[PDB]
Amino acid sequence: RSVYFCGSIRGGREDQALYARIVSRLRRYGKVLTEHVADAELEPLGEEAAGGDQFIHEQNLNWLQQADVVVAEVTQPSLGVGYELGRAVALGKPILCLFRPQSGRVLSAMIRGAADGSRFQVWDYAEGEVETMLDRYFEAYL
Amino acid sequence: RSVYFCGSIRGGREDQALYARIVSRLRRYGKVLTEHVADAELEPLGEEAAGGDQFIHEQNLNWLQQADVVVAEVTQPSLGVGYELGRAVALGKPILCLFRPQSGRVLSAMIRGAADGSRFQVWDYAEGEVETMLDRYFEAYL
Ligand SMILES: O=P(O)(O)OC[C@H]1O[C@@H](n2cnc3c(-c4ccc5ccccc5c4)ncnc32)[C@H](O)[C@@H]1O
Ligand SMILES: O=P(O)(O)OC[C@H]1O[C@@H](n2cnc3c(-c4ccc5ccccc5c4)ncnc32)[C@H](O)[C@@H]1O
Repeated sequence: RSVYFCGSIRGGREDQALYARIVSRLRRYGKVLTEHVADAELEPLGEEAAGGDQFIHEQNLNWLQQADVVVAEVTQPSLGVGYELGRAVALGKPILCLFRPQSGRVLSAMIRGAADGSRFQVWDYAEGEVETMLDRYFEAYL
Repeated sequence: RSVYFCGSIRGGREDQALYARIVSRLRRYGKVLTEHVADAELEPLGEEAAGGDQFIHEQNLNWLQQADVVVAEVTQPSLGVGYELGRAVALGKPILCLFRPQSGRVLSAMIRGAADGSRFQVWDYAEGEVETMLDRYFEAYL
């Protein structure tokens, strides 16, 4: 029922439209707890949220614990995304990472190297394929 | 005795000289398990290590478990650094994050928000202060 979606925010918003596409597809497979990550309206570098980073942190950890599945778009380097994956691994959550090699980047060894091909999966994709990728995973997931 | 140092690699090498300064100072407080992170010679985007990301991942997790203290320079956004901090938090390691506001960046809410001011600390510093910062922490640490 519950999906935790991770994507870069203060690591930068370059991929925001992709996060929106990902979140949209995910809604047919479950409740997306993190949907705000995909919001085009959200741009930071303000410093707001009025509850502070502490509130953000605690609220997210609560959602991460509820999550049946964790999905991360790992193309844009982000401390927050890495942290969430680290916490998720320790919680024993099934995890799907999606990476775009077409970005010219090489994915982090700690992310790529964390993959077992089962409970932690990393999929390389081309931008137009992302729905199919999500479809494969979640159909298989049953 | 044992310090795990985290710094960006595939997130980018901009701060490499700082990592070297940090690692150098840390050696008087203990064995630095991760010292290679500070190496100027290390530049990636190759894709090497010949043992693969899996080997890198497992070797680092072994070191992280041995570590008495985790120190991270969090100024440059990195998935790997975030991941290491996430794993370290779950292992209950004391943690010191160092951040430079002079970089113009705003630090990740998940990192800043993870801080309790005791077992997880985040210190803002100016580049010339980093030795003093490390000194404060480790003297206090006894
Ligand atoms: O910011 P990053 O790139 O280090 O990490 C992004 C990841 O960490 C989580 N995260 C990071 N910043 C978040 C925020 C956030 C950040 C900055 C803000 C600034 C102004 C107003 C609201 C804000 C909310 N809200 C919710 N989750 C967040 C999030 O789930 C995402 O997956
Ligand atoms: O690469 P990032 O920025 O996502 O994460 C950097 C963090 O994650 C760890 N880490 C990341 N890449 C690492 C490597 C590594 C990466 C790429 C390489 C390429 C060619 C040859 C050797 C390599 C070694 N070795 C050891 N630790 C690494 C490291 O401890 C550091 O703190």
